[PDB]
Amino acid sequence: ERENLKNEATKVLEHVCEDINKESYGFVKISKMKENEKEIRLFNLEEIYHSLMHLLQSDIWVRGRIHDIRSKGSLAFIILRHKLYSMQCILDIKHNDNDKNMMKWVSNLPLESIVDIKGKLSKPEVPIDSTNIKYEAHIRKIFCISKTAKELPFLLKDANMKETNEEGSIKVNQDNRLNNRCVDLRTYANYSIFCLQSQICTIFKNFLLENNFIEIHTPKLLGESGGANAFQINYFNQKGFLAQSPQLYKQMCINSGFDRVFEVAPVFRAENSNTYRHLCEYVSLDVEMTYKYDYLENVHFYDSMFKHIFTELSKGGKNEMLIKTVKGQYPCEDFQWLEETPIFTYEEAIKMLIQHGKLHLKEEEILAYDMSTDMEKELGKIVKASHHTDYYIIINFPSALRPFYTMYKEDEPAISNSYDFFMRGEEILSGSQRISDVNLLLENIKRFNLDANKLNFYIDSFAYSSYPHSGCGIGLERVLMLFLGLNNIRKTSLFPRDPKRLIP
Amino acid sequence: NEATKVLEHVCEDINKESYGFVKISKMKEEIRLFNLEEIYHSLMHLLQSDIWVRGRIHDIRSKGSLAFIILRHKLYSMQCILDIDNDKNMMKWVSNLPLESIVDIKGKLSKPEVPIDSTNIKYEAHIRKIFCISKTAKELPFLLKDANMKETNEEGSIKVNQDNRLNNRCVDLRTYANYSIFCLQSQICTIFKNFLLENNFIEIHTPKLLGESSEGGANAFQINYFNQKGFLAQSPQLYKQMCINSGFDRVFEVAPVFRAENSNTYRHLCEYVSLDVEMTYKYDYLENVHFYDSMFKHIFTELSKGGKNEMLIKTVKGQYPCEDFQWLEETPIFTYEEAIKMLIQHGKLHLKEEEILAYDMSTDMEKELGKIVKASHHTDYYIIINFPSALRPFYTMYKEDEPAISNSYDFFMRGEEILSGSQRISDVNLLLENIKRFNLDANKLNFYIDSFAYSSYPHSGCGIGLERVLMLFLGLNNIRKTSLFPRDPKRLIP
Ligand SMILES: Nc1nc(Cl)nc2c1ncn2[C@@H]1O[C@H](COS(=O)(=O)N[C@H](O)[C@@H](N)CC(=O)O)[C@@H](O)[C@H]1O
Ligand SMILES: Nc1nc(Cl)nc2c1ncn2[C@@H]1O[C@H](COS(=O)(=O)N[C@H](O)[C@@H](N)CC(=O)O)[C@@H](O)[C@H]1O
Repeated sequence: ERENLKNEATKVLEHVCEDINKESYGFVKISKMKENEKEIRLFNLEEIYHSLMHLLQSDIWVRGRIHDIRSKGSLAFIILRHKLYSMQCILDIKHNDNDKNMMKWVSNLPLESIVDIKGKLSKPEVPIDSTNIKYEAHIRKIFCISKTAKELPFLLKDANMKETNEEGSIKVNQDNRLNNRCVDLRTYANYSIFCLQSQICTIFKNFLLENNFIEIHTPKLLGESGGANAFQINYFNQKGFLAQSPQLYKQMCINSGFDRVFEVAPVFRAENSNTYRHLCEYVSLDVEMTYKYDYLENVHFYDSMFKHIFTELSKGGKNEMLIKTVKGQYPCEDFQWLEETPIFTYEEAIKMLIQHGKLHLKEEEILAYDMSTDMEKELGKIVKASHHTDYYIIINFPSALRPFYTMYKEDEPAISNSYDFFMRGEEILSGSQRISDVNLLLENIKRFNLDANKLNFYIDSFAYSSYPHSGCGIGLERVLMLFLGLNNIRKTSLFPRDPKRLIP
Repeated sequence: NEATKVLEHVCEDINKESYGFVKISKMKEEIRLFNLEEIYHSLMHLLQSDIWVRGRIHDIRSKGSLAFIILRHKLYSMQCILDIDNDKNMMKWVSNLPLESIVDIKGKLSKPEVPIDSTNIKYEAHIRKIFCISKTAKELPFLLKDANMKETNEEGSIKVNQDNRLNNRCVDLRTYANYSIFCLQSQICTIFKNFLLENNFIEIHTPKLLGESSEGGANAFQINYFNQKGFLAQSPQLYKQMCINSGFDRVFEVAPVFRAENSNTYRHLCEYVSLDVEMTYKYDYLENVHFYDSMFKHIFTELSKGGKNEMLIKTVKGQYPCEDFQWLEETPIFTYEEAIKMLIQHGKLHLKEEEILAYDMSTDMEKELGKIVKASHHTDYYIIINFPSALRPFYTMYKEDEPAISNSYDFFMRGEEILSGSQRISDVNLLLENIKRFNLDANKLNFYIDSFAYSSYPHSGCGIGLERVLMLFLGLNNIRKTSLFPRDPKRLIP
C-alpha cells in the first residue's frame, strides 16, 4: 500500500528525543537538556563573537535561531543568529555514521526555530561574508527546543534588504512590517535601532545625574488643561485627560525646591494628522532647572548635553557597530556637528530665508510670521551649506507663537526668551525661560484667554516664591530618527501609535 | 506712607544701596553666586572673603537690633545674622520679609561660638547686603515648622492633615523629610537601571494606549482613541514579552501604569511607576529568580551605604522613625505551601492539606507572615515561590508534573509584596490552552499570541512598584508619601 513508508518517515520528521545522551537530534523539552545527569555549559553567539573577534579545544554547546538553512545532499548549512551575531554551522553526515534520518530531520526544520547545537568550532579557508563570526561549528548534535509553528508573514532575507530598485527585488512595506512587528524587529537594522534608542536614554540620564539632577515621575492622568489635542478619559465619573507633557508638574517641582529635575516618560497627543514625523504617543525627555541671573546659562547647558550625546553615540566599538548595521540597510551621511553650535535669532533666520529666495514677506507682516515645518527644513539646508553642520539653535521666538508659560523680554514684550534645537533641519527640542512671577503669570494667562481656575493648583505653586528657571522637552524617537536620517518616525518607535494604528 | 515706602523699597542700583527688592536684570557689577549645597560640601577656600549666596527664608526672628534668618536650600540650612552700619531703615525692611522669600545675601562666613543645632551647616553668615528676588505673595496654608514635626497624637497638638498636605503639595514637598524621600526615589531608579545595564539589558519603551487590557479588563481605564475603543495599560506585560519573542534577550522598562481599582487604601494608587524586567534563561527559570534577588540585594546595599544616602535616610527618620531595613547575605526562599503552613503552625490559619492551594493569601495574612519571618529569620526581605496556578495570570507557566503549582514568585519587604513575576509560557499551543482555561478571548490577544508562533525563547520577568519599594524600605505609613502627585479614586488634582 506504500503508506507505511510515509508514516515511518513522518515519525522521523516529528522525532522527540528522550535522552540526549543516546541520540543526536530531535525536539526536546528543556527539562531533558542534561548531559550525564549534569548541566550544560551553554554559549550564545555574543559571547562567541567577543572571545573570537578554550572553546576551540573541544566540543561546545551553542543556542540560537535558525536564520537560514541550505540543504546540499549529504551537507546541510545552518546560519545561527543571536541579536546581530550569526555563525554558519555544518552538518556533514558522511561524518555522522551515515544517519540519513538525522539529515531528513534537520532539513525539515522551519526558519526561526531555536536549536541547541553541540559541535566543534574551527576557522575555514574562505569564511562566509554574511556571518560576522568567522568560525564555523561542525555539528555533532542538534536539538530543537522551540519549533516555529506557522508560516512567516515575510522572509527576513527580504526584510533585511536595502532599498530595491533592482530586478526581482522584494520590498516589505510599512503596513506589513508594523502588523507583524515581532518579526520585523528581528532584522539587524531594527535590532540596532532600538539598542541605539536605549543608548540615548542612558546617555541623557547619566549626563544629567552627573550634573546633580534628580529624576522625577509625574502623573499622566490629569483633571483639566491645549485641550484641542488632549485625549479624554472617564476618571471615576470625573472628566479626565491624558498629559500632553509634564510641563506643569516639572515647574511645580522647581517651585518646591528640587532645583534640577528630569523625566523620561510617555506623553499622549491627539493630533488627528497622519504624518511621517509625529505620533499620538511618544517618549518625552524633559528638563527643568534654575539659573542664577541669565537663562542662557541653561541654554548653553542644554547645548552641551546634546554635543555630549552626539559624541557618545559616535564613539566606541559597540555604538560604531550598531550605526554601521543600521546604515547597511538605510544608508545616510554621518551626522555632523560643530565645536561651537550656531545660534540664530528667529528674526535672523527669516532674513536668511528671504535672502536665499525661499521666503517672501511684506515688511509689515514679519513679526506675525509662523515658520512652517517645510521652511525650517529649507533653513537647515542653508545652514548645512554655510556652516557644515546638521545641528543648530534658534532663539527669541515671537511671544504670540509660544505657550503661555514662556517669559517674554521685559523691554520688548513681543519677543520671548525661547529656543528650539534642530537636527537635519527638524525640531528636536523646545523650551524657554519661564515666567516665575505669580502676577505676570496671571496676566499672561488672561492674555491667552485661558481659565486661571483650571490652573490654580499650578498658579498657586508660584505664590510662595519662585526661583528663576527654564526647561525643555525633547522627542526621544525624533532624536534617534534624525541622527540616523531615517524616513519615518515609525522606524524609531517600538509599537507606534498613530490615528489609524492602535495595534499591535 | 513714609514707613510703607521703606518696607516696599525697590533698589535701582545694587552697588550703592545694600537692601531692597531687585529684578534679576539689575544685578550686575555679575556676582559669583553660591548655594547652600556647595557651601555644605566644601565645609563639611571661600571662607577668606565675602561670598554671595541665594536661598529661601526658612525662619526669621528679630532680636531687638539683631535679625536671625535661617536660610534653606533642599536639605541644607544655615543661620544668617543682621546687626546694623546703624542703618535702621534696612533692619525694618529685612524684619518684614515674609517666610519662603528668595534672597541673595552677601556677607562673610565665620565659625560660630555655639553652633546652631538646627542648621546642618555649622557656620554662620554676617550680612553685608541682602536683596529679595522673589517675595512670597501669599500666606502659606500651614507653617513649615509644623509640617516638619513628628506627629504627637494628643489633644490640642499640631497636626497637618494628609489632605491639607496633598492639596498643597508644592509646600508639603519643602519639608526636609519629603525632599529626602524623593531624592531616594531617584536613587532607586538609578541603581535599578545601572544594575541592569551593567548586565547587558537594554531599556525599552512600550505603549500605554491599547486596544485590549494587559492585566484583565475589569480594572482598566477606558479611552476614546479616534473612535476606537481603547484602554490604558495596566502593565507593559504583553509588549515586554513580545520584545523577548523578537530577540532582545534582556529588557527593562521604567514607566507609568494605570489601574482603575475602585478602592481607597493606604497601599495602592490608580497610577504608579512600574519597574519591569523580562529576560531569557538557559534551562531553569530559577537562574532569573536568583538574578532578580541579587538585583534587590544590590539596591538594599547601595541605598544603605555611607555618604549621601545615610544623610537622606537619616533626615527621613527624623520625622518618621523606623528601624533600619534588614536583609540576609542569603535570601530566604519559601514555597507558597511552606508559608501557609508557617501561618497554620502559628495559629493564624486553620486549613486542611487539600485546602491549602485554594487559599489566596490576603494582605493582612502576608503582614502576619512578615512578622513571623522577622522573628525567626531576622530579616525584612524574603521570597515566596510556587504559587497556585489558579491564582496567577494566564501567561504563568505551571509545573508540568504538578500543574496545580506554578513557576511564579513574589518578593516581600516588611511583609508586603514589592515584586510579582513568573516563568512565562513560551509555547504557542500551551499558551492558547491556558487562555481558554482562563476563559479569555484569544482574538483580542491575537497580536500577542502571534508573537510566539515563530519560536519563543524560555523567558521570565517581573514587575515592581517603585513607590511601594521606597515606602516599605523607609517603613512609611502610606503610599501617598512616596508618590509626588498621587492619584487615587478621590484625588485627580493636583
Ligand atoms: N506628536 C509628536 N510626536 C512625536 Cl514622535 N514627537 C513629538 C510630538 N510632539 C512633540 N514632539 C517632540 O517633543 C518635543 C517637545 O514638544 S513641544 O510641543 O514642542 N514643547 C513641549 O511640550 C514643551 N512643554 C517643552 C518645554 O517648554 O519644556 C518637540 O520638540 C518634538 O521633538
Ligand atoms: N494599584 C497599585 N498601586 C501601586 Cl502604588 N502599586 C501597585 C499597584 N498594583 C501593583 N503594584 C505594584 O506593582 C507590582 C507588580 O504588579 S502585579 O499586578 O502584581 N504583576 C504585574 O502586573 C505583572 N505583569 C508582572 C510580571 O509578571 O512580570 C506589584 O508587586 C506591586 O508592588
